[PDB]
Amino acid sequence: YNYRYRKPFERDISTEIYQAGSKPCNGVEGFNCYFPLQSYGF
Amino acid sequence: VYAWNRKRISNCVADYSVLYNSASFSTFKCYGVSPTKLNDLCFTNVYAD
Amino acid sequence: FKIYSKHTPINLVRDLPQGFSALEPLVDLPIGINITRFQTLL
Ligand SMILES: *[C@@H]1O[C@H](CO)[C@@H](O[C@@H]2O[C@H](CO)[C@@H](O)[C@H](O)[C@H]2NC(C)=O)[C@H](O)[C@H]1NC(C)=O
Repeated sequence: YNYRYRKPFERDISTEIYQAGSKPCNGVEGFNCYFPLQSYGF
Repeated sequence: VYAWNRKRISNCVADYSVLYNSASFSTFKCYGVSPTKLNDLCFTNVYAD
Repeated sequence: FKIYSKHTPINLVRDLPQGFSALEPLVDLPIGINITRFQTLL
């Protein structure tokens, strides 16, 4: 679970949710509020 | 990959032909330079991201 | 992040002096911080 994803050498000590729909997703998971830090099958 | 280590390799010398010959990597490629030439390079830094 | 800068004693102190000058590269910092803000300090 320790490997996950959040631009051209973009970096900060921060991360935020993708608007996969019109919703203001508040970082919260849901249908068309899909969580950005998806777990990896490592 | 979000917190990716922007390691500013700096104030130093190396051999890169060893990296190019190394079996340690499943992939190795160079873009602005062809990978045989790398021992002839000099830089301000290398950000080993 | 780079500083170009230049320092001198002056005759006129509250508003900008006329005549020519140039600022010299006293700093470079290849540190990669994605600046969007700044502030003055005492
Ligand atoms: C410097 O910071 C800004 C945000 O302050 C970065 O903006 C992101 O850019 C990508 C496209 O490259 C967008 O999809 C993101 O939505 C942007 N993020 C935010 C929070 O606005 C900018 O890319 C950074 N500079 C570099 C060169 O990475």
